[PDB]
Amino acid sequence: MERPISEAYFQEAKRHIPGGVSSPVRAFKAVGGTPPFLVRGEGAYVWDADGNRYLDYVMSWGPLILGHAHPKVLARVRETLERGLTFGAPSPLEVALAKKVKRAYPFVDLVRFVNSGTEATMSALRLARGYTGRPYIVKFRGNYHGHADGLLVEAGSGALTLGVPSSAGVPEEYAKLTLVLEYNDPEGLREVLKRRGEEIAAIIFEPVVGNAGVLVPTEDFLKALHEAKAYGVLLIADEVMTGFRLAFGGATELLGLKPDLVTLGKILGGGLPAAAYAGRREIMEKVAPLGPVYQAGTLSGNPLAMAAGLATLELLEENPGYYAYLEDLGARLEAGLKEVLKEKGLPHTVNRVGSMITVFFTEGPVVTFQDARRTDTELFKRFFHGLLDRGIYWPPSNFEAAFLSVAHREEDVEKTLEALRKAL
Amino acid sequence: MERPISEAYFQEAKRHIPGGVSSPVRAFKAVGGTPPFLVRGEGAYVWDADGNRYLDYVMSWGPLILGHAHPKVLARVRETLERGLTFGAPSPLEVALAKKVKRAYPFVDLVRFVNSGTEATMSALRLARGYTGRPYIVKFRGNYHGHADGLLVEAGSGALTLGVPSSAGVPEEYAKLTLVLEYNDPEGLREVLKRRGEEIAAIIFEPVVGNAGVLVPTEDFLKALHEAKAYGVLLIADEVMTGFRLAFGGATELLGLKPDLVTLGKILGGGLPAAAYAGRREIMEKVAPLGPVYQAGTLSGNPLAMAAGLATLELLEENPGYYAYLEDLGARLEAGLKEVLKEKGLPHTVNRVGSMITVFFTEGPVVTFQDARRTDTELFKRFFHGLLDRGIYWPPSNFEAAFLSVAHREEDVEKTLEALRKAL
Ligand SMILES: Cc1ncc(COP(=O)(O)O)c(CN)c1O
Ligand SMILES: Cc1ncc(COP(=O)(O)O)c(CN)c1O
Ligand code: NA
Ligand code: NA
Ligand code: NA
Ligand code: NA
Repeated sequence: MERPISEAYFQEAKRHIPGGVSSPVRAFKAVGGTPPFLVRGEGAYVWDADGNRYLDYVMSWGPLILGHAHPKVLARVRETLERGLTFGAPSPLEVALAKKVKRAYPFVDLVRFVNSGTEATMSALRLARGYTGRPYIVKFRGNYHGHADGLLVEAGSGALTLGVPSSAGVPEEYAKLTLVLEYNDPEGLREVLKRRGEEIAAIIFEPVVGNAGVLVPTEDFLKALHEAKAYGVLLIADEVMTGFRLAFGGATELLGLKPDLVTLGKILGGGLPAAAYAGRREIMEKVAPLGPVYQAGTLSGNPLAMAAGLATLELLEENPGYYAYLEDLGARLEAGLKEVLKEKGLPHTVNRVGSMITVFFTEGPVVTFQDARRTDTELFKRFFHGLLDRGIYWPPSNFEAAFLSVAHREEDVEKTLEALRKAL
Repeated sequence: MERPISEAYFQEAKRHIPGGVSSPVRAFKAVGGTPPFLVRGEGAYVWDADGNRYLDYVMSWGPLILGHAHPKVLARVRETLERGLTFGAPSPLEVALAKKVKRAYPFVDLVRFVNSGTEATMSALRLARGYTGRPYIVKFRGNYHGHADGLLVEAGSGALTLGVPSSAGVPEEYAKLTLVLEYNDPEGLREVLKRRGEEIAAIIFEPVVGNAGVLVPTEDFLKALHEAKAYGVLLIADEVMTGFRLAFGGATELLGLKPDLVTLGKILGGGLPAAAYAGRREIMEKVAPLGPVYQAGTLSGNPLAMAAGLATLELLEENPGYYAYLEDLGARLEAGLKEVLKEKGLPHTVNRVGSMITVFFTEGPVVTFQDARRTDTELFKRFFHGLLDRGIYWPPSNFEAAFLSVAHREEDVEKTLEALRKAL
C-alpha cells in the first residue's frame, strides 16, 4: 500500500512536534514504519491522507463504540456549537450528562467532570487521600490511569512495594507513596493489606485491563480487591475504557463491582475530550466548593463534549441490544483468530471481554502483566503490518486492546480473518 | 433581574454534581447568590436560561478574544466535525497548529499538544526536571498553573521556602519539592538562587498574573527571573492566559521575555479544550517518543479543537490591529473605572495589561499577592452584584482578571461605567 502523502506529513510533523505526534504510541515505534495520517472516518472505516481505506480496530482508542461520525451524535454537536463553543459557567447540558452517568452507575450520587482521564484519576486519588487522611495508594503493574507523576512508576527489584520512577523528571519523593502490586495476584494484595491496609487511602485498577493488552480479573482477585474495603481503603474502579462499553454500567455492572469511586471518560464524551470521577455523596462532598479537596478545570464540561456524550449515552441506554451484538461479533472474531493462528502454528493467547480484544503471541494463559510481557513483539510486528498493508488498522502495539464498534459487521470480521490467512 | 429557571437548574445540579458545578469559582461562593446558567453567546454578549442578556467580561475565562461564536471559527469547526470527532492518530491539523504556534513563538522548535493547562504545566515541570536532573521547582504566590498535586501548595509560616499543602489529599511528600516565593520580589528570588539555584530545575510563572487578579511584573523582577538562567534553571513562562492575548506572541513578545519553555492554552483552542508546552529542540527532545520524559494524551490534538484554534490564530495573525484596538478599549475602561470609583470615594486600584483587567478595592499599588489580599471582598460583592443586576457579567471573584474581546465596543464600556454610577 502506498502512502507518500502521509510520509511527507510525518517528516514535516517531526520538525514541529516531538516525534511528530501528540501521544507516543501514535509514532509507530513499537511496530516500525510511518503512521498513516487519518483525515476521515465513517462507521467502522477510516481514510488516510492518501485516500487509503481501512477497517478500523483502533476506533480512537475507545470512545467510538457507536462507530465514526454517528449521524445522531454529530447532529447534537452541530446544534450545540451554534450557540457558542464555551461559557465557563454552569450549563443545562452538564446536569443532563451527570444524570445519565447516575443512571448507568446507581451507587453514584455526585459526578465531577474534567477534561481527561489523567485529570480524573489524579483527582480521584487526591479525593481518596483527603477522605481517608491516608498517604498511600496502590496501583497494579500493566495498568495505566494517566500520567500524573505519582503514577509514572514501576515495581522496584527489592522487597519494598514502593514504586520507583519509570519516567525521567519524576522525583523519588513523588513515587514513594505509590505501592506497585501485580495484577491478578490476590495473595500479594491480601498480604499488603495485612502489612499496612490501614494506611492505604485507595486501590485504583482497570476492571478489565486494556493498557497492557486485555487482562481479565479472576474471581479471587476481585474478591481480594473488595476485601480491602474492610480496612477502610477506598476502591477506585478506573472505567475510562470499560465504562459504557462492557455494558451500559461498564465493568461495574458486568462484574457486579462495588467501588467507592469510579473514573470515566472516552465514550463519556462521545468522541470529544471529557472525563469524570464520581461516587457517593459522603466522599464526593469533600471536593471543592463543598470540601477541602481542591480540583478545578476552567474549560471542563465543554458544551460540545457534553452534547456528544449525552447523545451517545442516550443511544446506548435506548439500545441494550447493542451490547449483545458486540458480544456475538466479538465471540466470532476471537474464535476466528484462534482458528487462523492455530492453522499457522503460531503461539498465541487471545483475551477478550465484550468488544475489547488482544492477541498475545505467547502460549497461554495471560493473566498477569508478567505473562503479558512474554508476548513476541517481533511476531506482533508481522501481524500488525500484514493487516495494515491489507487495509486493516489494528492498534500499533501488542500492549493494547483492539475495539469493536456497533458499526462493525460480520463481513468485516471475515475480511480480517482472510487478510490474516494471506498475510501470515 | 429575575432568573427562576437558573435557580431551578442550580438546585437540580447540586443533586448530581458537587456544588452544582464543574469548577469551584462557578458556584458564586465568593460573591453569593445563584450563578446564571448560560446557554448562548454572540460577540460580547451572553444569555442565560431565563433569556436575560449580559455584556460578558468573563468570556469563558480567556479563550474568546474574538468574542462568542465568531462566524469564521464556527465555520472551520463545522467543516471538521463532519469528517469525524476523533481519530487517535496523526492529523494534518496538528501540524498546522504547531506551525502557527512557532510563528507566534520564534524561540520554539517543538510543540506538544495536551488537553488542558493543568496537563501542560505538569508536563513542562516534569520535562524541566528531566532535562536538568534537578528536583526543585519554584512557583510564586497568587500564581495558578493547574491542580497538579505538587502545585497545590501555599507558603509555610517558617523560614523554609518549601510549600505546604493548600488542599486536603496532598501529602507533604508531594509538596516538599516546590519552593514558594512572592511574586514581584526580586530580592527574595536572587537570595534563593544564591542559596540553591543549582538544584532548582525550573521557575514557572504567569508573565502577567491573572489568577490573583492582574499583577504586572516589575522590570527588576523580570530581570531576576532571567538571571536564574545563569544558574542552569529553566524559565517556564505560563502563557495559558496571556498567550496570543497581550500580543500575537503573548507576554513573551510584549515584554521581550526569553523563556526556555512556554505553556499555552485557552485562545490556542479557540474556545475548545486544548493546551500545549513548547520550547527549543534540545529540551523538547527529552519528551517521549524522542526521550525518557513520559507524557501521553489519548485524545490530545482533537480535530475540532485544532480547527477552532487554527482559525482563531489565523485571524489574530492576519489582524495585528486587533491588539491595538483592545489596548485602546482597555485604556478607556481603566480610565473610566478610576473616574467612577474616585467619584464614589471608594478605595481602589485598577491593574490592566492590554485586555486583562482587575479592580482591587484597596489603596494602591497592588504589586504582590500580599497586596492583592488586602482587597475588600465585601465591596467587591457590591460591585459584582450591582453589575450583574444591570446586565453586566463580571468574573465572580476579586482574584480574577476580566477580559475584553475584539467584539466589545466603546458603547459597551460606556454602558458599564453608567451601570456602576447607578449601582454604587
Ligand atoms: C483506563 C485509563 N485511564 C486513564 C487513561 C488516560 O486518559 P487520558 O489520556 O485522556 O488522560 C487511559 C488512556 N490510556 C486509560 O485507558
Ligand atoms: C495561567 C494558567 N495556567 C493553567 C491554568 C489551568 O488551565 P486548565 O484548568 O484548563 O487545566 C489556568 C486556568 N486558571 C491558568 O490561568
Ligand atoms: Na520492590
Ligand atoms: Na499499553
Ligand atoms: Na516558609
Ligand atoms: Na483566582
